[PDB]
Amino acid sequence: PTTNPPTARKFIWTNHKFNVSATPEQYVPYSTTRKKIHEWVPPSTPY
Amino acid sequence: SNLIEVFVDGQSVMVEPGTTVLQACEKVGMQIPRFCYHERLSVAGNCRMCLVEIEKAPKVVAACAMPVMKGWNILTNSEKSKKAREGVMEFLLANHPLDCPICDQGGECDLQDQSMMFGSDRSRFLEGKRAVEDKNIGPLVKTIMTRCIQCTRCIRFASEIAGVDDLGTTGRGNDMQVGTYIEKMFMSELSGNVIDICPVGALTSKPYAFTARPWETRKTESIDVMDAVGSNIVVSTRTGEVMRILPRMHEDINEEWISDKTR
Amino acid sequence: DYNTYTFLDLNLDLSKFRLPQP
Amino acid sequence: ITHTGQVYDEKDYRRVRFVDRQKEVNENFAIDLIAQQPVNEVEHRIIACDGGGGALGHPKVYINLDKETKTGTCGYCGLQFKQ
Amino acid sequence: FVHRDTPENNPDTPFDFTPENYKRIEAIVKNYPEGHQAAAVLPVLDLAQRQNGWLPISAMNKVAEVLQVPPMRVYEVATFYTMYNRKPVGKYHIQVCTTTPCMLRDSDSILETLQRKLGIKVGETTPDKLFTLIEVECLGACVNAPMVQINDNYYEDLTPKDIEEIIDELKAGKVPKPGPRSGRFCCEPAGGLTSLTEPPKGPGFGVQAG
Amino acid sequence: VRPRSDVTHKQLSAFGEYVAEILPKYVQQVQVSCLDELEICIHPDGVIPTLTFLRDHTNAQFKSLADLTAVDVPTRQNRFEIVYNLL
Amino acid sequence: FGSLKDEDRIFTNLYGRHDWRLKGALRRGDWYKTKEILLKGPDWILGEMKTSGLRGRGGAGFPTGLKWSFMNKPSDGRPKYLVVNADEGEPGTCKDREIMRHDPHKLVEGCLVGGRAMGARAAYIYIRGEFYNEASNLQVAIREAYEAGLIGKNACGSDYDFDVFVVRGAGAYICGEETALIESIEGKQGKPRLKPPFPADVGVFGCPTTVANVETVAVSPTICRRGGTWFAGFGRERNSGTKLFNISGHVNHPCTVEEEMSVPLKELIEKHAGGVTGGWDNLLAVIPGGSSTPLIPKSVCETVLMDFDALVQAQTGLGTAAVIVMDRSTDIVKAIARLIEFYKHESCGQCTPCREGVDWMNKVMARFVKGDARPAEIDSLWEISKQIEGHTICALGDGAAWPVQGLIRHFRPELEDRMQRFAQQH
Amino acid sequence: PSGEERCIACKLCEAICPAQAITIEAEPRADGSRRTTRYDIDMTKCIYCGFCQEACPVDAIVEGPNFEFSTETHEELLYNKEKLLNNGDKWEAEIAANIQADYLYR
Amino acid sequence: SGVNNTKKWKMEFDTRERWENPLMGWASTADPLSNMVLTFSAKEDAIAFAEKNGWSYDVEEKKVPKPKSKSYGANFSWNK
Ligand SMILES: Cc1cc2nc3c(=O)[nH]c(=O)nc-3n(C[C@H](O)[C@H](O)[C@H](O)COP(=O)(O)O)c2cc1C
Ligand code: SF4
Ligand code: SF4
Ligand code: SF4
Ligand code: FES
Ligand code: FES
Ligand SMILES: [Zn+2]
Repeated sequence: PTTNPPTARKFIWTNHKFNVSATPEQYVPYSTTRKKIHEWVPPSTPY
Repeated sequence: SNLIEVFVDGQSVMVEPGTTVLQACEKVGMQIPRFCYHERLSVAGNCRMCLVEIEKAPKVVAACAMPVMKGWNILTNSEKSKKAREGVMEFLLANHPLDCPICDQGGECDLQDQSMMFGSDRSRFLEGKRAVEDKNIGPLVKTIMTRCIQCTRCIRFASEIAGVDDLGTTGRGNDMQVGTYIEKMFMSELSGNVIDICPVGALTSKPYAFTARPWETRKTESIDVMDAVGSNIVVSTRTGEVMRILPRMHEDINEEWISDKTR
Repeated sequence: DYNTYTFLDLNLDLSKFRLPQP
Repeated sequence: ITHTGQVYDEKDYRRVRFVDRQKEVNENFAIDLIAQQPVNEVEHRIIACDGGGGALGHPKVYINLDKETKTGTCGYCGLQFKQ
Repeated sequence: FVHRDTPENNPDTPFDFTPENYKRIEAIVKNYPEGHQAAAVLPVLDLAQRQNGWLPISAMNKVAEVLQVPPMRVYEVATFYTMYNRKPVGKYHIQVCTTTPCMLRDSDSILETLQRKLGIKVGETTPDKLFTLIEVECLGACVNAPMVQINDNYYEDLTPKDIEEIIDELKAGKVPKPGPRSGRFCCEPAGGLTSLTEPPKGPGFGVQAG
Repeated sequence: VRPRSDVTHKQLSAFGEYVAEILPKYVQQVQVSCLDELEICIHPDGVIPTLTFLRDHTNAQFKSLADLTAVDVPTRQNRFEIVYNLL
Repeated sequence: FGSLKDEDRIFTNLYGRHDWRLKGALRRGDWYKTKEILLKGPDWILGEMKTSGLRGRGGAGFPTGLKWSFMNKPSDGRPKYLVVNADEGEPGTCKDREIMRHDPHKLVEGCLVGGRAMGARAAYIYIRGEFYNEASNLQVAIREAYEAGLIGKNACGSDYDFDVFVVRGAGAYICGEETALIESIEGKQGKPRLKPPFPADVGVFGCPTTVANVETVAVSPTICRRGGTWFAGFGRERNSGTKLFNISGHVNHPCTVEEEMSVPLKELIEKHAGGVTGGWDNLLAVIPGGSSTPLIPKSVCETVLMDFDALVQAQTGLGTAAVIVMDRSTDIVKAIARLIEFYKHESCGQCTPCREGVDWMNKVMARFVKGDARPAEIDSLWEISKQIEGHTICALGDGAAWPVQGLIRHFRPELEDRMQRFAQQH
Repeated sequence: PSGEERCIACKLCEAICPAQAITIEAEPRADGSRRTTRYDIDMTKCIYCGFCQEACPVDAIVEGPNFEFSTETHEELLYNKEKLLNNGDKWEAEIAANIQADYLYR
Repeated sequence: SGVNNTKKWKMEFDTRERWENPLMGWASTADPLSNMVLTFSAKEDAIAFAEKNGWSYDVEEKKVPKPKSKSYGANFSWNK
């Protein structure tokens, strides 16, 4: 990498990390899609 | 009486006088590759992708527009009628913008398939392509019209099935663009059908822009409840939420069309 | 020498001669 | 929070997942990163965005920069070009 | 081919056939079969151009109403044919024929002459809007190959200089002897009639009985 | 386009007729694919007889059973299509 | 053979020299037996046409008699019509501009003589809008004729009633096409229709109609007057009569002169018109029928003569018989290239093969003139050419393919060198 | 390089995955661009065929060099768009070099 | 506009629950016979499969496009 340095693209990380699995930094899978069926919230004003 | 006998590859089908060459192939069961011909829309002959070869005839004929005549043999798969498709598909594709992974009529394209089935494997158009400015025709139909194969089925539907008579061809040459000359939205019921009827994905649905891709959509056949015509419809569901409702054909009730409300 | 309306106006003059419409 | 405003509600329990752990998100968001790139002022009605790098880029497409008001944007890169 | 409404070119520009023009429009409609007024689109649209060279979107709309035809139809005709301006056009509007027949007889020279003579490049118009230069296609009159159509007239068989002369005539004064400005009469053999030298024939000649 | 020798489509075709003639009580159809493969079709009762003739006939020795499989065409009344490939 | 006599020529007013107005026409005696002819009846007139052997005279030379005859079938309650195309667009054609401008009357009586042959209620003349002045001349002539009562009700003493109209063209070559002239007359966009509903069957305004080159309508009264035989004698076999020849480009005296059809080409330029500029040796190529027909190179030319049968043997079309000549001083690759530019700026775009195909050849042809394209591309354009030739809705795609085919057929070595020239300088 | 994620949600990476691993659902982003709201590669389902690398038109999904991603919990192996995009940012320099070396071959 | 997928009869089991999965949001189904669609060439054969397997059936008659008369001439009709 010293001889032919790589291409820098102004998003690539500068601090790369090792396996963070046992440490709290670990990926915890989650759905990234937003809600699908919005619901009718009840009127808060007493009828 | 009134039953000519025409041979589709020597099958002696018999058809009422008046049936087109494309129609003769249909009753035998063969399907002429076709663009710009819709059963419930007037024959226009714009694409010429249906050229077939009646036997003992110098030139190939336009299937969708040629009244069949007694004795004719269609030779639909004749070496000639394949050059007459291998060479048309060369042209439709030449000016086409390859954004098939943008075109949400990805698997719902009658132009890739008719190209994967009836056309060539490569291209020779080393020249440059064209681009046509898009149009905000409305809030329902997204017209990325650089996709248009100038097949004039919209201009027909928009005049014949619906009485809008707004969409029209403008200009001549390779920059004939089929969009409203002045920017007036295509506001009418029956509007969304243009999506379903444009085989190209030039103008498609704006709400269902990029939510899905057709192979995934599980298709359940059900009934329109928004209006009392009870139009037949197919609800396309992916992973359990409805993604699109598009018409399914019922001769008597909705013959391939559905309202702007119920889709 | 002819005017921009020569064709049209001449025609209108011919209208009288023009045989009855279909 | 995430690219799509994916933020578990204050009461959702998948937040337990994030308890004692990092909810992985990326600071670099595309919606913003493309904006930074300036509009390319080409001098031809129709220009092509091969995607940068030819075969190492995206399918080639031609954009019509004719509309004087707006700017053409490659359906792929998002790069914008104006005449 | 898109009309993006502009203050100048948009319906705010009101259009209406002068009373006389409307009379003309009526005759035009009479020619065609009754119940087929729509057929008079081209003729009427032209009349509009005669009235206003610009032929603005408003004009197109008027044509439609006058002929009770869908507005789009008028648009299609206007955007299809080429003799319709669809924009403002120069008082003179010269058009230079550049098909192979003319080019083979050096049409390109004429165009170049005009470009600097006019001082304006093709596809563009002079500042005074007096002259608009367009590279039009075969205008007929190919025999007199070097040829250009200034407005309606057909100036033919022109050598580069001749045009400059014509343009000057147009620039100061009017009606610059429109036609082939060379000795040849129409499309005759330039040197001498190769035929039709003798007097014409007479009525009944070599007529089969009845 | 694959190279096809019609020598085989002729040899195999003939054999098909030979088998059929020798075992007409069970052979219903005998076809050769365009891929030069013979596929005698036998009534289920001819399982024992047709195989045995092929295993032990001087002019057709088919000693080893390559495979026994059963496609399932649900539409077909007789659902399964036991296929025995021999070498 | 050739050498028609001026006496036996048809448009004596050609080149003007005689009042194009009626008076000059009366000395010409053009309106001499018009009442009698119409009195003869539709059939007799059409018959004379067949005897004449007169072919199209316009673009494709279909037998005129048979064609016109197709509408001699009984009326089905729709008024039959006459359409006389005067678009005269084919590059190199000033052939028609003459009859219209110089001898308007000949065409006026051509119209009614032709009209009773088809029993047309009325005739519409579509003169190209470009020719505004030309229009001025004909309706002055048409106005004279009715004033006389030659046309209109009681036409020339005949109970026949025929009305003649002039329609403004709007700068379109395609308007010229038979199904498209109609649509322009109908007022829609000028886009051809398919032939299966033939023009006679579905007419303009759904009323049987027929379309003729103005030359074809103009000669019918004189041919009836002179009889089919006199006319049929001048031509060679099937090819018959004398067709006007317009020679333009690289000839000493470019002019339109009518001569016996079947006149040798080396001779046409030699006897009328004028010598090939720079000597007959300076003839790279000539396109006999105008831009649509394939050009023929010099060695083939003098051998062949100008008649449709001889030309089809030669692989080229008589067409409008517009002779365009190219000296050895011209870049043919660029000459034909502008004709493809002539067709991209003009085809309607209704049909897929012409729309993209003609634009595709234009792009390749421009590269060919530069020499940027490689040698293998040249036969590629061959193949693109025939895809367009048999697949198009109208004939213009037929027409665009032929010049491309001619350039590859006879000038393939020159294009390869232009290929080579650019590759060498890199 | 600008910073716009390459994927345009054509979703044929999902179509050709042999194991049904990739799940993609998309919607037009506010910019108006096409983008994937959720892209989930289930690595335990994935059999690392490398067809997704093959199929992508923009080549947004790539087979990265790292093989050492063993995880204590099964959930960590399931990967959403944010982990993969982060994986992409970390290894982009080598991925670019690797694609640079092998693209002529493909 | 292709009709090659409207040729063979198919019998499809009734659709069932597709609840969202909490950890990843993937669709989850508890019905085994959901994705199964068997294809049968003729209506009679498909009915037979339901009877011997004991599943309830409700056959829908094929509906094929009715013949439609078309002719390019009409579009140029004197009075339409
Ligand atoms: C693109 C195109 C342009 C044409 N232009 C003309 C023209 O300018 N004049 C003409 O007489 N015929 C023209 N034709 C031929 C006409 O369509 C028609 O065949 C002819 O006018 C019939 O006349 P005829 O019977 O006298 O030959 C053209 C055809 C095509 C395909
Ligand atoms: S239409 Fe959309 S999908 Fe069909 S080919 Fe053109 S781009 Fe690809
Ligand atoms: S929009 Fe769709 S339908 Fe209308 S023309 Fe272009 S392609 Fe044919
Ligand atoms: S990854 Fe490549 S293929 Fe899969 S969607 Fe994003 S872009 Fe299309
Ligand atoms: S379907 Fe035959 S012309 Fe388009
Ligand atoms: S080409 Fe210029 S006159 Fe026909
Ligand atoms: Zn881009």
